[PDB]
Amino acid sequence: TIFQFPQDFMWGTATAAYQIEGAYQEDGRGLSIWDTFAHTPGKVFNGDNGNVACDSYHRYEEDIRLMKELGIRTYRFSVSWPRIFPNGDGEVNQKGLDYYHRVVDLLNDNGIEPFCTLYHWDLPQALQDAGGWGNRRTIQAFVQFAETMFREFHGKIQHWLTFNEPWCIAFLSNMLGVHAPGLTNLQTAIDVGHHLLVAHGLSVRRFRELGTSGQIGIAPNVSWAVPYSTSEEDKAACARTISLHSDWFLQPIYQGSYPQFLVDWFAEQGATVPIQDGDMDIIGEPIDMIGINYYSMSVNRFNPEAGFLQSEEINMGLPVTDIGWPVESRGLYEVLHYLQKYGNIDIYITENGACINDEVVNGKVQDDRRISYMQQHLVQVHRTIHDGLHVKGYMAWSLLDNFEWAEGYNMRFGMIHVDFRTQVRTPKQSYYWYRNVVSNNWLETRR
Amino acid sequence: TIFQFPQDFMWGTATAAYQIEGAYQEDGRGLSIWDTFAHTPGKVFNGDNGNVACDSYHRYEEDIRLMKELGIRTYRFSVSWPRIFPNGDGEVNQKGLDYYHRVVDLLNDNGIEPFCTLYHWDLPQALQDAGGWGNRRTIQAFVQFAETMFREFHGKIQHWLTFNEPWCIAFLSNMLGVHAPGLTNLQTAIDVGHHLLVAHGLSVRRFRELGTSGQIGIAPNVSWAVPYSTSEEDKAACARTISLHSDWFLQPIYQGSYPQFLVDWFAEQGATVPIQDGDMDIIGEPIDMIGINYYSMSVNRFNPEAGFLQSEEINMGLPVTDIGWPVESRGLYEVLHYLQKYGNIDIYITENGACINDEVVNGKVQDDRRISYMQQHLVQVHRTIHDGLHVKGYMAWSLLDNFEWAEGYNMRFGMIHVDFRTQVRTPKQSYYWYRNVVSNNWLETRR
Amino acid sequence: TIFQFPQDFMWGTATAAYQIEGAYQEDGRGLSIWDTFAHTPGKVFNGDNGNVACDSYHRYEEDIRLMKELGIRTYRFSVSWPRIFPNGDGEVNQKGLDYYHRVVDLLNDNGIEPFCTLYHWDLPQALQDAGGWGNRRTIQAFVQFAETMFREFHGKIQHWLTFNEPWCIAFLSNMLGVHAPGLTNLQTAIDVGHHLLVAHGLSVRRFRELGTSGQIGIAPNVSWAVPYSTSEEDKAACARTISLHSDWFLQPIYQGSYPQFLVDWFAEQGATVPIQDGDMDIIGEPIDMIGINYYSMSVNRFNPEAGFLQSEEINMGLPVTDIGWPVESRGLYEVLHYLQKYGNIDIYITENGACINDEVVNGKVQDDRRISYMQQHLVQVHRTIHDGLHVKGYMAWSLLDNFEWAEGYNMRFGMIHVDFRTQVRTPKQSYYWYRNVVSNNWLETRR
Amino acid sequence: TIFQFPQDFMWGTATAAYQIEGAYQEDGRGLSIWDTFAHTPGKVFNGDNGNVACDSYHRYEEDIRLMKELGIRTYRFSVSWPRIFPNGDGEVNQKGLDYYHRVVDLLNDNGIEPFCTLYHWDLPQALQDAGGWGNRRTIQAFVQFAETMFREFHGKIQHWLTFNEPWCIAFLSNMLGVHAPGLTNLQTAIDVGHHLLVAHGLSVRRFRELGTSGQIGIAPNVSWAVPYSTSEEDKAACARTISLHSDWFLQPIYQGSYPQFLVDWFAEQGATVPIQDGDMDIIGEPIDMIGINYYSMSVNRFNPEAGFLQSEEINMGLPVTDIGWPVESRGLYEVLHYLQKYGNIDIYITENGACINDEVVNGKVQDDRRISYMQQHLVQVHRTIHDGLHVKGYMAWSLLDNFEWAEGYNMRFGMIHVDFRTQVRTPKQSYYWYRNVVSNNWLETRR
Ligand SMILES: O=[N+]([O-])c1ccc(O[C@@H]2O[C@H](CO)[C@@H](O)[C@H](O)[C@H]2F)c([N+](=O)[O-])c1
Ligand SMILES: O=[N+]([O-])c1ccc(O[C@@H]2O[C@H](CO)[C@@H](O)[C@H](O)[C@H]2F)c([N+](=O)[O-])c1
Ligand SMILES: O=[N+]([O-])c1ccc(O[C@@H]2O[C@H](CO)[C@@H](O)[C@H](O)[C@H]2F)c([N+](=O)[O-])c1
Ligand SMILES: O=[N+]([O-])c1ccc(O[C@@H]2O[C@H](CO)[C@@H](O)[C@H](O)[C@H]2F)c([N+](=O)[O-])c1
Ligand SMILES: *[C@H]1O[C@H](CO)[C@@H](O)[C@H](O)[C@H]1F
Ligand SMILES: *[C@H]1O[C@H](CO)[C@@H](O)[C@H](O)[C@H]1F
Ligand SMILES: *[C@H]1O[C@H](CO)[C@@H](O)[C@H](O)[C@H]1F
Ligand SMILES: *[C@H]1O[C@H](CO)[C@@H](O)[C@H](O)[C@H]1F
Repeated sequence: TIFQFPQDFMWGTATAAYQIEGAYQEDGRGLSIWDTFAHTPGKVFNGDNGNVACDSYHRYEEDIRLMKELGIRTYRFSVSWPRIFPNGDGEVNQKGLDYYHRVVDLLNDNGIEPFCTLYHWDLPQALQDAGGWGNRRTIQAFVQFAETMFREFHGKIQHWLTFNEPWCIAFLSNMLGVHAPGLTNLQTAIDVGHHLLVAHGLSVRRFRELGTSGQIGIAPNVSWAVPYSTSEEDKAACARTISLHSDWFLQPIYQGSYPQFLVDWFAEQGATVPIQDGDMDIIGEPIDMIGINYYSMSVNRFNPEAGFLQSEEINMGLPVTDIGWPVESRGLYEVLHYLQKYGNIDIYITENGACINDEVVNGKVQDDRRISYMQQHLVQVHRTIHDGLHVKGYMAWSLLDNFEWAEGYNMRFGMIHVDFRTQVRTPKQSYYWYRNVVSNNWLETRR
Repeated sequence: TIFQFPQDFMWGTATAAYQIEGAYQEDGRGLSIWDTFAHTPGKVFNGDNGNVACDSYHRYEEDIRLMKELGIRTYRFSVSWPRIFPNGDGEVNQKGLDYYHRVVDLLNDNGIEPFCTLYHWDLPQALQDAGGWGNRRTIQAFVQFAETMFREFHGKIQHWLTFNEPWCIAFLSNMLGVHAPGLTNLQTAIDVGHHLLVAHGLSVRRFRELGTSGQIGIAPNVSWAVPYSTSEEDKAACARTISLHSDWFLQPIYQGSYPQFLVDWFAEQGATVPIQDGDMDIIGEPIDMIGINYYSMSVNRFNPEAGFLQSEEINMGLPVTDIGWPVESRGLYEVLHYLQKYGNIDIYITENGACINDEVVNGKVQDDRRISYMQQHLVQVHRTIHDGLHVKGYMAWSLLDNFEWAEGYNMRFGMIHVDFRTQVRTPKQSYYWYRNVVSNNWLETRR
Repeated sequence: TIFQFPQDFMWGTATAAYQIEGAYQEDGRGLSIWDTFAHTPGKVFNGDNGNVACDSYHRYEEDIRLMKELGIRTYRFSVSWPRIFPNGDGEVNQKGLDYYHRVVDLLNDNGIEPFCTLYHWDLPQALQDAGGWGNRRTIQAFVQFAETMFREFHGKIQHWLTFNEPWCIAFLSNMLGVHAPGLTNLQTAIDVGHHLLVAHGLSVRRFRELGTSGQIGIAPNVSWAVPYSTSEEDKAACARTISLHSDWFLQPIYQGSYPQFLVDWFAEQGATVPIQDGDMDIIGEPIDMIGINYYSMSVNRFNPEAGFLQSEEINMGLPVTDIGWPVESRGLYEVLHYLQKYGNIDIYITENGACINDEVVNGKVQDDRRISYMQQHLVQVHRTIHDGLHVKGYMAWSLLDNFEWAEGYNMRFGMIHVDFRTQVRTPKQSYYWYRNVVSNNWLETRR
Repeated sequence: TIFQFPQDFMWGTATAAYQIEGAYQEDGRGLSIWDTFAHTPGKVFNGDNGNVACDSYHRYEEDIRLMKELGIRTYRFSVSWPRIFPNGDGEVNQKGLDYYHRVVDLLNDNGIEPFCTLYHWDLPQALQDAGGWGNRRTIQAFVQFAETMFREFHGKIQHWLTFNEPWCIAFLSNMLGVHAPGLTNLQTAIDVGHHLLVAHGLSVRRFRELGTSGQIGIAPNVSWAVPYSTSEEDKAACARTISLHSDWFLQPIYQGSYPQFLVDWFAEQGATVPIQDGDMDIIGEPIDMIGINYYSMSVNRFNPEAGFLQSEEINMGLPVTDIGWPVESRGLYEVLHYLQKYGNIDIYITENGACINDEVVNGKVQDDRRISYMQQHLVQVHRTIHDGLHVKGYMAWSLLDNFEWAEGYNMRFGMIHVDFRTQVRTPKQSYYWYRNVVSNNWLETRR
């Protein structure tokens, strides 16, 4: 079947600073909570870390030349906060700013629109030392960071995102302890989530006050769970799973309150949202779009022993990618329609991709399963657009094989293979497949 | 995840006469419409036919020994009508009856319950010569065939099905011309469908009058289509696709009328159901269960040019089996719940399986994709039972690689590989996987 | 180096009933706790069980022909208690006795000395229903079982063992829950251990009173741990690890008391040995030899969080077999010298072998790592004999690939490969290597 | 298990001049006894020699760039005596000095601490012509060589070793004839050993008098033998084996006498140590640390026919590296504790590695057995540190595949593969494994 995309559909790829850049000590870069985390034995597989990574601090010109031949129109990347403010400090590091000017000017030179993520998880350790996100002073620190970027790159960047995946920053990181700073305390995860939201609202307010160029949003990762039974309990468990990812952050922003179930759920667990006067108004600051990050879908049932959400995922026997995630693309269609409760808002898919670990064989990377994955999910994108939803663009995750957080370098998401021994880039078969789709601006599924 | 099945859950496998038996001219067997069809150039791939097939006319003792070591409780097979009545004639062939007594006694000897399909597509050619199913005299001919079987095998067979897949017999065979007798006429397909239904009702009536042992039903193949858009037209197109397979046959049987939309749809195309006084009452004869035959699911949209149902299937990019069908097991869960409109009736899954063409390599058939397929679909079966639906059993399609109708021998569905050059059986890896599940009476999905 | 063994050194192989026999419901066999355990979802990998196994209930004549061409002098096997007393009942099953007469007469016919293990873990479920080993009535039940065997096979069997691996029966099974009946209660594991010992003493007493032919002992599995540090705590942790396997059972038998440290350790955990008047005298019944079961060695340190013995094993980086055990044969030499605290007693190595999962390739099983393993351990055997220790024989574990308890059939220990789909035996390369050693009665290590 | 190393633990790699440098005739280099030896038919396998080798005389900048990306803190190398004094002559060769200034300045430029071995076996042939090490005039010649180096490289080198492996220089070379100059005379081996020791003491005395920068020691290779029996004779044989490597050189240095047993043993063989007045005082000159060179461990027994030490090694069946040595890392732990008889002295492991002959395949060297070897031995290092022993650093043997003395180029020890046809370096998989360990400063053993 032929799937023709809109003329002005925005095709891109996405990375994050700590996952690709390397040069973790170079040019006065301070340490982030992820440096600290990855430098701690037992936290990241094999003790991998983002010292070096893809060395994109030095190799960005090649990366941009490769993405320019991909025929892509955006590039989503994030800013290393501790390159700009090494202690989250108000003491600016000009060399850090100079790096992003080099990147952004190259992008703009190549007709590729920067899509800037300000926060992709690298809180300066200095700020974490004071309580980092659980401390409201970090709010003010973020707003200065954001403001500095808005002022420096005014007119060079037209698409901004405050935070990438608040659910991970808050709950995966501070309740489940899986990501830096690796805490396991409900109240702290709720505190972090709330303060992210206030810092987000204040940054969007500053954006507006400054008259900064472009449009600004936030990029939640988005859950989809479907009940095993037709029971009310299984239905409830899926609602909790879905809502904590998206609604818990999106209902404040759009509708001015946290999801009351969940507030009630967490209250049963003795945790309350630290809401201060004025906070909810700040958080409801109008935004221009959202980014949605999507990989997977699950079938869940109520289980009292299944974690703090008491929602158990059933292994339905589906095939899985090389990191263990089932592929079921309908979940993207379902959650995009779900999110229309907030209106027909502008949505960019700011992360979608698969861990497929194929290496270079006879000079190429025959990653047919990544093509298959992307094909399936791009059909759903077309499908939602054709239902009239304002889905504006799609960013493949990831340009490059990179540091996959707690999995280290073992789990490859790139459309370009990186040999971490040599730093040699080898575009995979999915890169050429994707080059054709973005260039043609249509997709064909064939037998 | 562990999926524990009911204590009295009925595990089996399924074949059909013309697909396995061979000996097509032996012991006075008359020709069927499928002999004729497969003997016609251009109808079946490579000119394959069911002369010989798996030679199960001669090798049934081995087949039963193999299925007995599978640990199975039923075996679904069909009766070759032209072995019993070579001209559909009232002139019985005792040698034909003797074959099925040999099979049935062996099954019963082995503690394996016969599950008898009377009609699995092999209408005597003699009857087709007079109009075959479009001629009401074929109704009377079928009822005598059914009656003969009820009388002969009374007390040896406790599970009966009148017809396997009426949609195929009627629409695939007489509208789309794909299966014998290969006609392309809407009115004839509707005539055939109606007369099958009357012949079904009359046979169930005779069953009851005779006091034959056991329970009797009918085994539709079951469609599931889900709309591409949220549009009313796409929704309509899926409704037509779903209903022609199941409702068109099941609404007469259960509720006493054909689906009125569809009646109206076909009337626009100038075809009317040849309903005679008393017909609908006959068809509404109470039955004890149904068999459901399921493989696949589709995403459809309205398309004026997409065949007589104007319903186009979208290639969504899903992986497909070796015959080209996508695997999406949720469709089984969905259609089973759909069918509850007729009440919580007893349902056996009387056909589910995958075309996976792996051959013997180092003495085994490493058909991991067939295991994967079956795993997925057995989860859904468990899922519906746990929703309280009366799903009573599951028959894997197929015991043996066999004659796959218009595809010939090219398309292998068996859990046991058959080398058609030698007739050597080699149980595939899925056979041993299935032996464990049926024996344990639980399934585990693992990473 | 050449290693010449004593003229009268006893070479053999070893199996256990539930691991090889199959026919779990045949001839009135009752269910054991391992039938129950393996039939419980989640207990054994893949839901494997010992229904069928190697089908040695039917195929014992082939097995004996194969072991007879191995040139072996003993065969260690165990008696399925529930074949003899299906409810542990006093109601004898003659068909069960007849099986072991068939096996034993064949062995004796072939000049192969039976080495009979009475208890290799298959307690009748009927007895477990009353508390099984935690209930002193099971003591009396075992003594009748033992007595029945002594009386029936008097003069046909000259080597007897009461219990195989008391540590597993007691602590692995009732404290760690890993083996049937899968309990996790210190007091119950101590109760079980104590009652095994009383049942052992009473059986040896009956043996003597009856004048039964031959010699009788018990076959502990034997731990060896060596401390990571030179610290007193690490030394203590290794002492606990070593002593619970051997001394906890051997000090009662030889010296008339339980190891006082350990008694004190378990008392801190609120568990006491249920010692009744007369018990310790019973347990100290003189025995003729012991069997030692050995696989592996560990380097341990004190760790408060490392289980009920607070003894942590360090992964020292050694290569491991396919079940994950490091090979360090010196541990056999060390523990044999350790056990001289009980005097220079007669010791048979009644189990030593490796899980090496090589399959049949070009008609053979090239299990070089199993040869390597056995070579290393047979050097140590020679080494202890040459130090003057009365090590009398060696039984390779196992004749056949078999049901490896909680690992199921996945973990192969056999010197003969069994295809569980066909039951075809294929002697591995280690079988022919071993045939040469036992026949020559010397070993050569070569570069 | 995680094994965290001390913050200031010194990671390195090690080479020797004649094994890597090549340019054997360049820049006025005189011939050494190893040039002569390797140029003699029958002495070195295949007639390989150290003309050319790794050509590190020319390629040192690449080697240093590679070791700098390894993240290493030291580099142990040796000085070619005949580059500096071609006839061992007092006539200095400035071009020879200039080479080591180029190397050392590059190392220092790269933040890599030189660890200088003065004598790694390349005695000028001119000196051997006069009796070479058996002649006391060679003592004086060495002290001038050492003094020249101390004076030239003062302040550029902070770690010095006088002699690498005195046991090899003396006994392997002059008793067993295996290494240059290939003599077989006990008295000459004892003479050589004694004179090495005097030359060592005098050089350390000069070091002190000059006020040279850094610390100075000597680097014995270290034997470990464990007795086959518990017999006094086997115990004696192991004591001789252990002591001739270490104690025979270390007891003079630390305690002021040769091991009296051994003195007595050699006296029975008619050889006496040529001790002159003042000699033992000279040899007892205080040193700052020792280097320990370790590969392997053995199980030995007394055998009258087993060489001049009458100590036979038993092939215990252990797997071996590609040069034929068994790997048993506990020997490192054992001998380090053994050496505490001299006090808790500072010990660097100045050579540990494995001959693993894997070549480049698909662009990499998959030397998993070298990683396994190093893993095992680094656990023991951690283990001794944690026992409180002052083990200060670890140098992998070897940076590069090189000339392995009598084995020639056939036996590869490198962490970087060298194609001797092209001189192309290819870092092996162990190089990247090691880069991670040294950089993280911890090791993890995993299943
Ligand atoms: O420059 N400033 O003085 C300043 C102060 C507080 C600022 O922000 C304030 O920071 C507090 C924590 O210190 C938070 O509790 C308040 O919610 C936030 F409005 C900002 N800002 O966000 O733009 C700026
Ligand atoms: O034996 N008979 O005389 C006889 C006749 C008509 C019979 O059946 C009749 O057959 C007609 C066609 O010939 C159909 O039109 C009728 O619907 C059917 F009742 C049956 N029967 O179905 O049992 C039996
Ligand atoms: O036949 N009998 O009457 C009989 C009774 C108790 C017997 O044994 C007794 O059994 C008791 C449990 O019922 C245990 O508490 C005693 O320790 C045991 F001596 C035996 N026996 O072991 O030979 C035989
Ligand atoms: O420069 N010198 O005149 C000189 C002489 C002898 C020297 O050393 C002497 O050499 C003798 C052999 O010629 C040895 O027998 C003596 O043991 C050694 F002290 C040294 N030195 O070692 O520094 C220097
Ligand atoms: C979205 O998911 C990918 C894959 O897990 C991560 O690598 C990104 O950092 C995250 F934003
Ligand atoms: C159900 O489907 C299978 C596969 O197409 C056919 O072979 C059977 O005959 C049909 F009843
Ligand atoms: C000794 O160990 C082996 C291997 O785990 C088991 O299979 C035997 O049953 C046990 F007695
Ligand atoms: C230590 O051993 C290695 C391997 O045999 C040699 O190559 C070195 O030169 C020696 F110092």
